[PDB]
Amino acid sequence: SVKLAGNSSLCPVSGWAIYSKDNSVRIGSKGDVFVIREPFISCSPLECRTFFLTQGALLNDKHSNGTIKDRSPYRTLMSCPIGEVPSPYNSRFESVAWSASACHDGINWLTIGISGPDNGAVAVLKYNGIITDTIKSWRNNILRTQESECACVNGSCFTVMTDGPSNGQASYKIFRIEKGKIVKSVEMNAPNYHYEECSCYPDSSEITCVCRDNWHGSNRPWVSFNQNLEYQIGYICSGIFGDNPRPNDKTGSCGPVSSNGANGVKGFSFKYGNGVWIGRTKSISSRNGFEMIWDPNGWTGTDNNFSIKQDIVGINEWSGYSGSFVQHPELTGLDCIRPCFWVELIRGRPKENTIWTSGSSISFCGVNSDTVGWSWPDGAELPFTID
Amino acid sequence: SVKLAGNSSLCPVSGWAIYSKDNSVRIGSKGDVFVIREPFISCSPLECRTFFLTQGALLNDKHSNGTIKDRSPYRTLMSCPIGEVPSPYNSRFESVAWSASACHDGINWLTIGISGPDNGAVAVLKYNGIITDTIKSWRNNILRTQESECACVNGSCFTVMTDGPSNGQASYKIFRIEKGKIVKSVEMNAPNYHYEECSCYPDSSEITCVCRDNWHGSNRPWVSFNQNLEYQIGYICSGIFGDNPRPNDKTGSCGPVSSNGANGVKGFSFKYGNGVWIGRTKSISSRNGFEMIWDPNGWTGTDNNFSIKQDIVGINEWSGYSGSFVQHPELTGLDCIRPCFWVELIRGRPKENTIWTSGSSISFCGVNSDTVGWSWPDGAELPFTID
Amino acid sequence: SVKLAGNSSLCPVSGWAIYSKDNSVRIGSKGDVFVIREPFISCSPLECRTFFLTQGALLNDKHSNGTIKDRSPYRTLMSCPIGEVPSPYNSRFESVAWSASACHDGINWLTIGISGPDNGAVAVLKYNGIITDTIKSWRNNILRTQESECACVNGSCFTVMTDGPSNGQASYKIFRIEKGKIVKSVEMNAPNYHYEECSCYPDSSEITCVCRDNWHGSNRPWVSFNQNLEYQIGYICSGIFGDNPRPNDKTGSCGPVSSNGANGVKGFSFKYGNGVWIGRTKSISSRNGFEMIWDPNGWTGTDNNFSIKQDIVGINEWSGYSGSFVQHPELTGLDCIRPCFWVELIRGRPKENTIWTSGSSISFCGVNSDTVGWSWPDGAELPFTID
Amino acid sequence: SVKLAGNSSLCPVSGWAIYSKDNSVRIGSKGDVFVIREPFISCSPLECRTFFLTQGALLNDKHSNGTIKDRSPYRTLMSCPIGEVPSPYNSRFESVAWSASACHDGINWLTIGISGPDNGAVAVLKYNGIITDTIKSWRNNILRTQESECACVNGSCFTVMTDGPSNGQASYKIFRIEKGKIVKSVEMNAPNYHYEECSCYPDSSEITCVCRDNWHGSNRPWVSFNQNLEYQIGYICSGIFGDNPRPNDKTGSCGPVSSNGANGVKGFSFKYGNGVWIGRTKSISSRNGFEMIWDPNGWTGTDNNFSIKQDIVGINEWSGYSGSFVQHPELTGLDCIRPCFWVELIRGRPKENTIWTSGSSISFCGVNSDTVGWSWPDGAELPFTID
Ligand SMILES: *[C@@H]1O[C@H](CO)[C@@H](O[C@@H]2O[C@H](CO)[C@@H](O[C@@H]3O[C@H](CO)[C@@H](O)[C@H](O[C@H]4O[C@H](CO)[C@@H](O)[C@H](O)[C@@H]4O)[C@@H]3O)[C@H](O)[C@H]2NC(C)=O)[C@H](O)[C@H]1NC(C)=O
Ligand SMILES: *[C@@H]1O[C@H](CO)[C@@H](O[C@@H]2O[C@H](CO)[C@@H](O[C@@H]3O[C@H](CO)[C@@H](O)[C@H](O[C@H]4O[C@H](CO)[C@@H](O)[C@H](O)[C@@H]4O)[C@@H]3O)[C@H](O)[C@H]2NC(C)=O)[C@H](O)[C@H]1NC(C)=O
Ligand SMILES: CCC(CC)O[C@@H]1C=C(C(=O)O)C[C@H](N)[C@H]1NC(C)=O
Ligand SMILES: CCC(CC)O[C@@H]1C=C(C(=O)O)C[C@H](N)[C@H]1NC(C)=O
Ligand SMILES: CCC(CC)O[C@@H]1C=C(C(=O)O)C[C@H](N)[C@H]1NC(C)=O
Ligand SMILES: CCC(CC)O[C@@H]1C=C(C(=O)O)C[C@H](N)[C@H]1NC(C)=O
Ligand SMILES: *[C@@H]1O[C@H](CO)[C@@H](O)[C@H](O)[C@H]1NC(C)=O
Ligand SMILES: *[C@@H]1O[C@H](CO)[C@@H](O)[C@H](O)[C@H]1NC(C)=O
Ligand SMILES: *[C@@H]1O[C@H](CO)[C@@H](O)[C@H](O)[C@H]1NC(C)=O
Ligand SMILES: *[C@@H]1O[C@H](CO)[C@@H](O)[C@H](O)[C@H]1NC(C)=O
Ligand SMILES: *[C@@H]1O[C@H](CO)[C@@H](O)[C@H](O)[C@H]1NC(C)=O
Ligand SMILES: *[C@@H]1O[C@H](CO)[C@@H](O)[C@H](O)[C@H]1NC(C)=O
Ligand SMILES: *[C@@H]1O[C@H](CO)[C@@H](O)[C@H](O)[C@H]1NC(C)=O
Ligand SMILES: *[C@@H]1O[C@H](CO)[C@@H](O)[C@H](O)[C@H]1NC(C)=O
Ligand SMILES: [Ca+2]
Ligand SMILES: [Ca+2]
Ligand SMILES: [Ca+2]
Ligand SMILES: [Ca+2]
Ligand SMILES: [Ca+2]
Ligand SMILES: [Ca+2]
Ligand SMILES: [Ca+2]
Ligand SMILES: [Ca+2]
Ligand SMILES: [Ca+2]
Repeated sequence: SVKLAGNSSLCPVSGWAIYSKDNSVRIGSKGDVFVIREPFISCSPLECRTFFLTQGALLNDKHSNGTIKDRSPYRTLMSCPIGEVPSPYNSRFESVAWSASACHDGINWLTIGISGPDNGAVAVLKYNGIITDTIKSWRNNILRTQESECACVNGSCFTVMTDGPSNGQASYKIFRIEKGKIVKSVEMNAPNYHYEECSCYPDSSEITCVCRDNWHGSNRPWVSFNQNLEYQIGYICSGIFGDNPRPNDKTGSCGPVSSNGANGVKGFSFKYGNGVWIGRTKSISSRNGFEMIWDPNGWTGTDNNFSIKQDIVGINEWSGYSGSFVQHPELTGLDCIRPCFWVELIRGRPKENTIWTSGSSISFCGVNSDTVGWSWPDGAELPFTID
Repeated sequence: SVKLAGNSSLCPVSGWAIYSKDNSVRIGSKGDVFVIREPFISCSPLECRTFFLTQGALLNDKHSNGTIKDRSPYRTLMSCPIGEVPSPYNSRFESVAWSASACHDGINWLTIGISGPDNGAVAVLKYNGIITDTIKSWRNNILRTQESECACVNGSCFTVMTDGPSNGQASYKIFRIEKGKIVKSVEMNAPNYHYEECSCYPDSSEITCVCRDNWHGSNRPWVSFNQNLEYQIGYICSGIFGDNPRPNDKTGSCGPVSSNGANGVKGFSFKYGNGVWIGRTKSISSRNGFEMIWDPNGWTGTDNNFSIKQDIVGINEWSGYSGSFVQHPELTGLDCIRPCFWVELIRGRPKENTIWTSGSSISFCGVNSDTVGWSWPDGAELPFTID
Repeated sequence: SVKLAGNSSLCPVSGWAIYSKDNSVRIGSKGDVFVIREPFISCSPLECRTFFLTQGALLNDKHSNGTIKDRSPYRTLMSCPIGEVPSPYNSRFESVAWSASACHDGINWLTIGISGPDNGAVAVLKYNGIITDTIKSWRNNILRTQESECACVNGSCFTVMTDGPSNGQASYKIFRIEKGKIVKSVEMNAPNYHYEECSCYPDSSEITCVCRDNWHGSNRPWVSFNQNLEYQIGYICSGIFGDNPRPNDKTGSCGPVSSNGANGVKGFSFKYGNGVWIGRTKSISSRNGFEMIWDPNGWTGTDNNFSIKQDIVGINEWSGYSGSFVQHPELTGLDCIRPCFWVELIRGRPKENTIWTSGSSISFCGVNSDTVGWSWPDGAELPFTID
Repeated sequence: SVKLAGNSSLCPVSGWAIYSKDNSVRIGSKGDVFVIREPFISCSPLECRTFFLTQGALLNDKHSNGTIKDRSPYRTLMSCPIGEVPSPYNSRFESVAWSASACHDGINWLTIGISGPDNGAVAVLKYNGIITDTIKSWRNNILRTQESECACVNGSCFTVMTDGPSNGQASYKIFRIEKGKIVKSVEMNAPNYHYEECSCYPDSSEITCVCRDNWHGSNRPWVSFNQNLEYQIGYICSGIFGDNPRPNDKTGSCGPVSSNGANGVKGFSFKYGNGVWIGRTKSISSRNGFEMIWDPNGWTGTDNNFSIKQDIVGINEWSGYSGSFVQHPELTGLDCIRPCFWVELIRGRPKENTIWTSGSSISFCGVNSDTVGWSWPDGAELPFTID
């Protein structure tokens, strides 16, 4: 076993090839499948796994009642091989958690699981399944983290956590973790910024995170930093707004776009020079549809012009959270870090007449060969027998 | 790990010994078993696996509704150990696909999964579960492939794909793939020929494929080629017609036999000099029964005489697709490549009054010791509780 | 990996310690558990597994209907770790079979599975899951075998098969198998003897089998042989009759005991000099209860006196088949071959008012430390919801 | 593989971080989950496992009827990865048992499973799944053991067993076990003491056990011993009484506290010099709630003052058994033995109107970083559909 270098650049990509689809909700109609949300993908040098937050209950069972609720003592972080349904019969237990992150440094898995009360939550860090550290809420207001993979470079892994209001100024910290131990942290000096649920990836020995402004921005905030946690911050400038909800496309801003800025959804983007690959819902008002857009000057430019659009989920179909994940050369044999992404397909409450809320997933990887747009939706027929 | 040589000849065989039976549909009446079709077997130097195209749903669940449908965003290629039922709890995810192929080169698994719209489908190639290449539809008319194992020789794997009409002249291409990367391809110059769903096997460093003419041939077309993709084409001459539907046996043709030539079923045959082992349905008009026939001059001779017939499935029982698979000396310890075959036993629509369509499987391997004919049918009692 | 020596003697034992219990029928009431019969245990140098003949159906499902039937194309030999329920989710597929045997030579598993028509059945032999040989019925009357583990000595494995009437003189053959290949066989010259379902074990480089006389013997026939298949035959002389049905205990015979001699049940015994450990039902008329009896001169003596009796299953509880299995020094680290045994607990038809027949299992190993008698019955409550 | 040294001291700890939660009962409402009680955790140098005593039945099935019953022939010791639900599809079979213990010596698993009649029960010892020894009841009155992990030091493992009345003076023995073989035992000379269900852990090459006085003590008895079984005995002196039921906290005793002394619950404590970490229910009269208390002089001091209290389960929630388990440096890479604990959350009879009784589990590990109290209850809604 050797630790991931993380020193190569992102692979340039022209399109996205479908990588996985689990059909979790369809199968859970009869099969024993966990009620889950906040799924994400992360890979080791050997395999890729789907991580997810269970509700400690199964689909089509009475205990799925009220699962629109975000935090409870019953939620646990678990994982299974990519593309398989999250079942009690194929899932590895990771941590007790209602907010989480995970990543592999080349040697072992790091998992971060936050549980406990809203006014004093504690993140439990595990390395190879052994508790190695903890960090407790510093603002006493729902300590929370990525809900996607952390990023590793030369034996160090990095994540971002938030503590404070979800509708106003909060506090944001970056962490450097080695063998499950926090070796350094810094609080971001980001007045008037809002960071939630960051999607972080490694690129040329540094980390880039694209996050969610739940306070007053319909474009996405970003933070980038080196291994010493020296950071820069900003917002994606493109007039192709990335959050949901959001305004119709027009002239963007390199600061938070106030129009339709409140609320949001976890998302991601990949930076290539001044350009950006943007993943976003198709609807401006609800979590419906999904598309990938290549905007060659969208990181720093404010116009609403773009070069490529690829359909992922039809506008009449439910989507939800999305996040980045990468495949290192140690896994692929390539000379660059390959960008991939996943999409959570949320079914149930609040928009559908069920007693439960749960999601399935799809994932794609970036390639330079031919690709095609389509719609790969959840496909479940609601309501269920339980309702 | 070492590459399969694929340079020895096919083992001569006098009969077929039963190798596996999964009873998938019988078990799916209660258990959690995928709705599937287009199953096939492929082996590594260590194990044999059953691959299959799920419908992203389980038997006896409402989501099995309308699974007579061939192509959808929900279909996925998965695999499980041979003889086991295809379940969410024992199946490995391979690819998102409504048409597929797979094979092992001695080092890693190659999988090919085609998804996307009918007018621009994309084949995604994976090597050891990592995307290594893609190929997009070139005729914009349902890019499709074998639905059985590809064939590997000295580190190169080979497959055939079709694009264009299924009821007239189409386009057929042969591919050479190394470590999941397409290194060469050629379009077959085959006017008045039709190739669908090829069953390909290695033999003395070259590849032989026996396929399905869905246009105007009740005998089977074949294509053989060396590692450089230098090919030959023809039709099996035997008056023992191999396709379904077909006419009663009589004088055959070395070209397409037009009588009952439209439509068909995936099948296979093994060539031994001028002779051929033919696997076929027992019924000339429907997918019922199965039998193996040895015809000592059937590859090139047009008479309807044969030497050996072995019963596999009774004529009053449902059958379906069939395909070849081989076991290499690297797996068996033999000095030749052993021929085996599988049969898909289709239940449900359109011939049965259910809301669903699904199949189970049986498989056999060629031996020179004593064997016996019998009937090993699906055995499920329809309809089910869901209907 | 090294082949088992099989050259040491049986470990002397004073009693039997419970080793496993699967509770299959109890669990199958809700869980997905195969309908099975004819289970048996066999061990490798690393683990012990339960082999069994499925009916290609699950408990409490309609396809369990009529499973009193012995032979069908749907029956398959499968295996799982000892003590676990036989489920589609934890069972390895072995062979298509309605009669079977299996054993490990120290290097790989040998399995023997008989399927096909009653008038021409074929035994398929597999070594490490690869077909290595076949043997076809020679009397055209239900070729059949042990339904328990074969016996291995220095790289050779041995079994017994029967072909012919089950109610009169039949034909019995011994086989020597190396790496799945039959290298020698001999037909036993046994006029007026009847051998069915032999329980065979290795002891001092030779094989001893205790079997079932279904024709006209209420005591058990035996056959012993060396690696060259030079054999001796006889019947257990003890007045403690071992079969079921049988007469009340009295003066025995070294030939077949005609009284209540027709019919029978698979059983076993362990020979120690002139002494014998006898496992048998508690009832003389039905498959109820089970007990182990140490009879210090019972192999050759005809009296009905014994020294030790240990209860295994209460007389008011269902039992069924029983068989021997051994643990070699290569597995245990002992300087002798340890004797163990299993008992099949049959539930359902014909004695119970259900539509199905299925069994669970218990097993015990011989020790020289303290033990105790008790009753470890199936424990299921019949009928089931399916009936 | 190398033997665990067990020669380092316990890691000092300031609080407890949550390690696992299985949600077994919630999931068993639909999924196939064993009815269990008496769960416990034990680790090897590679992984941690949950052991448990099944009732040979699944939740929400009719065979769960009457599972308040403690001892039957159907109960089995099985294990699964920590945090996973105990299911037939993910559980390893260990032994037939209605009382049990297990631990890993660094090389292999030792399991101890007691079954048989109340008047002559037999403990079966297995090393790497092979029977290595047995010990039979010496008082003919329910031979019984820890219901938690045994303790290993330098290749020797240690446990405590009890035989005799559970409501008066009984007999208590300490055992030293090497490779599954009992090499030494001693009967504790403990007049007026009562020992049940000991929680034992290694510390500086010696063993410390904290147990349950079911006769006449509301504080917990303890026994400590070296590898030669030279022992000391006493009771925890703290006025913070550890058993359930118990009186309100007040002046304690270094002998058995008679007030509310009859009956009790399995529990644990960790000794640090004169101090003690006490785990106990929150209710003084029933198995409700759970908390960890640090009492700096509680081992030898009788006052009712303490320094730290951490909530684990709310007082309005069901708890049950609790036990210690440790993680050795060979597993963690630390320079000390890390203390952890588990809690059984019992649902059903006798306090709830169901036909069944079963439990789920949570576990925590000691750390010196920040922690938080909360409530992590079972969370199931009773009754179930079966009742
Ligand atoms: C998922 O959760 C939902 C929400 O809880 C749940 O729907 C609810 O079911 C309960 C129980 O049937 C309903 O509660 C009843 O409401 C009526 C008025 O509509 C009251 O009169 C009832 O109270 C009477 O009866 C009680 C019990 O005998 C007495 O204790 C009480 O004093 C009264 O006599 C009772 O409260 C509730 O109305 C619904 N809510 C909604 C929005 O439908 C649903 O059943 C859950 N689904 C599953 C599968 O668990
Ligand atoms: C397990 O198998 C058993 C045995 O087959 C099965 O019990 C049987 O169920 C069938 C179907 O209900 C019964 O068959 C009927 O018998 C009656 C006389 O009792 C006949 O009148 C019926 O025939 C009429 O209806 C048919 C269908 O419409 C017509 O085709 C026919 O011409 C007549 O009009 C019919 O044959 C049978 O009586 C029972 N047998 C016993 C012994 O109970 C059971 O249902 C199976 N269980 C499961 C779970 O599958
Ligand atoms: C508490 C702030 C946070 C970010 C805005 O809220 C989230 C919004 C979510 C959503 O918009 O779907 C669901 C989340 N599981 C949640 N996180 C937690 C810890 O509750
Ligand atoms: C589209 C042409 C093709 C070959 C004739 O049709 C097939 C016939 C099939 C059939 O005759 O059963 C079902 C197939 N799954 C299918 N392949 C795809 C891709 O839909
Ligand atoms: C056919 C002869 C044979 C031995 C008497 O009958 C058996 C009796 C059995 C029994 O007495 O329970 C059930 C068996 N599964 C069976 N074997 C086969 C192959 O059918
Ligand atoms: C027989 C004495 C013993 C300890 C007091 O009783 C126990 C109390 C238990 C309890 O208080 O919950 C349940 C146990 N499973 C049990 N142990 C056995 C073996 O039946
Ligand atoms: C990337 O990391 C590897 C491994 O340490 C190193 O050998 C290599 O020089 C680095 N590549 C570049 C371009 O710096
Ligand atoms: C087949 O390939 C093997 C491995 O390269 C080689 O050793 C052998 O000579 C070849 N056999 C023939 C007949 O060419
Ligand atoms: C099957 O599909 C048809 C067409 O939509 C629908 O009417 C019917 O309700 C479906 N059946 C089930 C059981 O869902
Ligand atoms: C097999 O492939 C290797 C690598 O390309 C090549 O060197 C060798 O000649 C090939 N063997 C044969 C028999 O063609
Ligand atoms: C048993 O077999 C072993 C392994 O071959 C051999 O070394 C040994 O001598 C044999 N033991 C006896 C008692 O013959
Ligand atoms: C503990 O045991 C290890 C392994 O034998 C040994 O190296 C070490 O010296 C011991 N530690 C102490 C403090 O005795
Ligand atoms: C539970 O056991 C009692 C006593 O035998 C019995 O009356 C009742 O029917 C059982 N309940 C179920 C659901 O089996
Ligand atoms: C550990 O056990 C070994 C083998 O018995 C022994 O030689 C050694 O002295 C022991 N170590 C300690 C620290 O006692
Ligand atoms: Ca926003
Ligand atoms: Ca732009
Ligand atoms: Ca089920
Ligand atoms: Ca045709
Ligand atoms: Ca011919
Ligand atoms: Ca008889
Ligand atoms: Ca005698
Ligand atoms: Ca007490
Ligand atoms: Ca104190």
